[PDB]
Amino acid sequence: ANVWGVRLADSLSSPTIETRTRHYTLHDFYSDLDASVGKEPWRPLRNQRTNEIVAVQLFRPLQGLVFDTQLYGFPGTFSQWEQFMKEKLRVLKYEVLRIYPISTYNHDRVNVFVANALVGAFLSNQAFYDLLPLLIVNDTMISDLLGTGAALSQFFQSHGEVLEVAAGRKYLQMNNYSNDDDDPPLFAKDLSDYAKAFYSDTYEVLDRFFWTHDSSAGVLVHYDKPTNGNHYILGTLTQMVSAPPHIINATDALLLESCLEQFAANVRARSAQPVTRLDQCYHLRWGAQYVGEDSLTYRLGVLSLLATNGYQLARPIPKQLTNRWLSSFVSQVVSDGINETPLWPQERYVQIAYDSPSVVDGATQYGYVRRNQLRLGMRISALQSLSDTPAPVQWL
Amino acid sequence: YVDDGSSVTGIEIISIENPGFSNMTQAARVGISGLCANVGNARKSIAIYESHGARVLTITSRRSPASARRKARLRYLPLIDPRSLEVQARTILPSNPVLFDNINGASPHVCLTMMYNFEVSSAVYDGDVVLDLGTGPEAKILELIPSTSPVTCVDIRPTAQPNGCWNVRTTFLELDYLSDGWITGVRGDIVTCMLSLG
Amino acid sequence: TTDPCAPVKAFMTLANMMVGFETIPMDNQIYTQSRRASAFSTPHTWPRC
Amino acid sequence: FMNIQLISPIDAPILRQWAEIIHRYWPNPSQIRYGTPNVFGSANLFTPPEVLLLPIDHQPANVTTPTLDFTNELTNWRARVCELMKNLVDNQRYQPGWTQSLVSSMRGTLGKLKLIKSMTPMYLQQLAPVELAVIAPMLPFPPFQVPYVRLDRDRVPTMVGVTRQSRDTITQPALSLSTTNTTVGVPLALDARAITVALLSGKYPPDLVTNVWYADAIYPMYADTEVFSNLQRDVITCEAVQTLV
Amino acid sequence: TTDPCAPVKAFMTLANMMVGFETIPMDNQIYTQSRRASAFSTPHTWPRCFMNIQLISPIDAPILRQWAEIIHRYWPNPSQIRYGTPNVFGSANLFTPP
Amino acid sequence: YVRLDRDRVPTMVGVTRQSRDTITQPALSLSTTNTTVGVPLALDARAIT
Amino acid sequence: TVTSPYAPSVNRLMPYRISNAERQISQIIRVMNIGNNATVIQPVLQDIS
Repeated sequence: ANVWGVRLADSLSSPTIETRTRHYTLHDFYSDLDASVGKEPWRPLRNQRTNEIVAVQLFRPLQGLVFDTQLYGFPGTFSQWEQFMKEKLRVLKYEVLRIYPISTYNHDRVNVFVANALVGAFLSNQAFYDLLPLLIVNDTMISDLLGTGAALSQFFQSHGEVLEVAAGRKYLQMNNYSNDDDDPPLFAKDLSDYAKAFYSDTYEVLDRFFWTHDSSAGVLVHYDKPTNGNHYILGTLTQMVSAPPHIINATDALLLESCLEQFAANVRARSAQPVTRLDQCYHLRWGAQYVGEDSLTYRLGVLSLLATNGYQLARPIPKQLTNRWLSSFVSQVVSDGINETPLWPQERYVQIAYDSPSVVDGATQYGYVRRNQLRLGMRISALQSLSDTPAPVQWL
Repeated sequence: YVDDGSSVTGIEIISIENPGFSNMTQAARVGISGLCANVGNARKSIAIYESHGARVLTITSRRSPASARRKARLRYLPLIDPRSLEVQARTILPSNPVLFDNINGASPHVCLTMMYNFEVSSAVYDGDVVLDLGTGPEAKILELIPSTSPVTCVDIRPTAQPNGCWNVRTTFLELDYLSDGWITGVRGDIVTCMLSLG
Repeated sequence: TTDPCAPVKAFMTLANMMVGFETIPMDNQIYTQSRRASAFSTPHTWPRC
Repeated sequence: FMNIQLISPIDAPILRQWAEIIHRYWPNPSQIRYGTPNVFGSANLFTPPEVLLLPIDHQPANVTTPTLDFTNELTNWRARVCELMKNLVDNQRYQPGWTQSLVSSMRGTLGKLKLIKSMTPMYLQQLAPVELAVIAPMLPFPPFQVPYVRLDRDRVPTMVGVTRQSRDTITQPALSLSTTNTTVGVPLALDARAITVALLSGKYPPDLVTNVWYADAIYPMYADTEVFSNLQRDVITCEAVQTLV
Repeated sequence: TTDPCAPVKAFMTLANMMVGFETIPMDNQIYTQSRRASAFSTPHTWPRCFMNIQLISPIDAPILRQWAEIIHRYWPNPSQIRYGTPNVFGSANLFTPP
Repeated sequence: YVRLDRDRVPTMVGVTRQSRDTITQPALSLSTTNTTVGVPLALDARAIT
Repeated sequence: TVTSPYAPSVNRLMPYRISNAERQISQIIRVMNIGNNATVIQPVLQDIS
């Protein structure tokens, strides 16, 4: 085993096969706009008790909702919001289709950042037409966007060999989200500016970028499979409450959601089916001096290392997270106790033990270092959970 | 998994446009014949539909190690005629591709055909002359024998397999094999009658 | 008046007069919604909106 | 106030609403580059060199011909204060106290004061941070900052304080710094109304181009040698204490 | 004029007038595009965006790319003409043919 | 005179007093102390135009 | 923008570079007497205004 809240014993596991991705093309970008009933970007979250739609998770083509909620004028209910979005995306689709004819459909890659910021500018009525000639990519995604100054600075900006975008609103809050204990938590991703991503070609440019600029809150990495090129994530100092005995700022909730996804994915691994990422974690990189010893950020960094090495939690994780279970887990992890695990976080590289079942150290190029010195006394298999049996059972 | 054409077994599809009643070019003909050489003796499903304001058709089929063995037996690939595909003026709505199409399952007459064909393929060794005694429902035998083995096949119907440009000798002829005075002209080492004597 | 760019001025007078009351998707950062309707005088300046 | 759930929406919906507006729509600090650490040094402690904390957001200017715009957090702040006051005059517990043709003119005054056309929130996010970054190296008292915390109670800076001697027998300054402080700081009292009028009533010159205005606003400033002379004063200040000890 | 670098000043004058409307890359973070054209008086200050035209993209700077290309194509060409005489009167020519 | 070619632009003109096969104090002449190739002069662009 | 020449030059002596530590020590000594003053402070903010 236990750190402060107990995790499961010896059987540790991890996914094995990683699928490879394909580039986002105009043939797919046309299809994402005219949202069919089978394929649509949004998928609805819902309350567990009342079984009502309270939140919406957004996907690939619209992920640039960085402005405030009153700028967009969204409806309150999900059934009206979905029809609103389906009605407006085709009006944008014809505007794309006039400038770029559909005869170019075969193997023409589009810029993902321009694709997100175009729908973010059109839904917010902020000067979209400059971004439209910059949609087709050439020579890389970022260097087409470094020199330019066409789009508005809220979407993206350049600092010289470093592209800074403003990632925003993975989730979207509906009208009847009343912060109930059965509501799904949103992890401070219904807010305007919870993080800022910093894209570049190599990591040596970004490491010199964070020598001049401050890393006060803490910076986060992917190190497995970056979305649109290798980058860092810098969290801000806004706060999601969501859990009445606790206050969790953005740079801790952003780490905690990614830790819980990997704790969930270490159970579902059956050594035959592939996943999209061998690990989901973040592993705090530079700000570890400014964060406190044995505080919430340090303890979630320890748990994020444990999830990467492949440990499993004792009590099971629900399929949909609830706001009461999340508060219980945070109150269980902020308790007293010592770290029984020989793993310890380090700024220089995230390490992997010798008998960890994860094969990501050979998969990616670097960032992951197979440390040979430290060894854990556990053997690999998945856990075995089962039903409830609500009557008390006789024991002998 | 996502596929890439690197696995031995798997699905593979094409998508070439077809504007109106156009005689298709040599490029599309080479492409369709390349699909028919890449996968052999499997079922091919097609679907013609206007995608993105343009008429396009797809050809869906499933490659196999037996067809990979078949592909090695030919020095040149043949060309298909476009006459079966130039006529179509309809709009076949497509569907998502699956790896295992038959959800009802295989019939016993197909499962017994596999039992015959596996014993034939285990019996035939490499570098041997064979002779097929009766085709059957398809020309499965060309995918059963190893690649260097020269074959010949008797029938009562004219065949539909392409003639010429093979890596080894083959002979496709029909003569109603119950007659006499024709085996003295032919030369082989092992006969195979499967589901034809009855 | 006989200038060909008169309807865009007659339109964008109203878009100047209601800024913040309701907004429209203009085409760049220079000739935005709040830029004065005098300066819309060439056919390239006519907005896509 | 630290837990919004203690305010019930049945009793105090307007206080619940104003607490939510504070906890969501309050501006967050940012950071901006300044100075040249090659020839000049970097005088700021408690922050890394070549960074300037400032309590609001900033966006770099994309155009040199500025024009009117409403899309920033300070105009959002003005809009939400005005809409809170509209809900307050639309309270059923409050509205029959007033008469007809007072509530209507109150709503009109608030809805117009939301849509007032002032350039000051644009200036404070586009041009005031780059002007502070221009001015700040050429100051005789170079900038001295502790971090701006937005709303976190457990990170609020109390007690900045210096030392000048070790205590009793102990030698390490890390061991003697706790009980030999001298707390530094004064409060300065401003005026709210003179700030509010400058927020609501700021305009530009009629045809300003920023790279032309800042070309001759800054060119007379950089013929002085006072900042270079302070760098010679500082070294004798540092040598004298070593000679003393 | 007999400047060794007249085309660089001819390019950077328009590059200084056109700031905030079009952007072009430079070599470092110090020498901004808005550095005035009177400073480009030596060969070691010539920008790479002027040395290679292909670093100026036509979508970020079309008019400034046209002004880069008109300089590289239609700037006047030097030549040489005979004068004086050899075999008598000598020739005071240094570093040129006499 | 060169146009547009960076690697052949002159930058400095000097006068050598000492011989070729000796190593003496480097006594650069006065003409090498200019920023340009020689003494600079100004010209009014108005009258040339 | 400013301009520095490019020519071989007579040597100059312009002592103006100090390390970071000397400037921080001078900063602490400058803070230590200016603390709790508010009458030297307010002219500084007045002049910056």
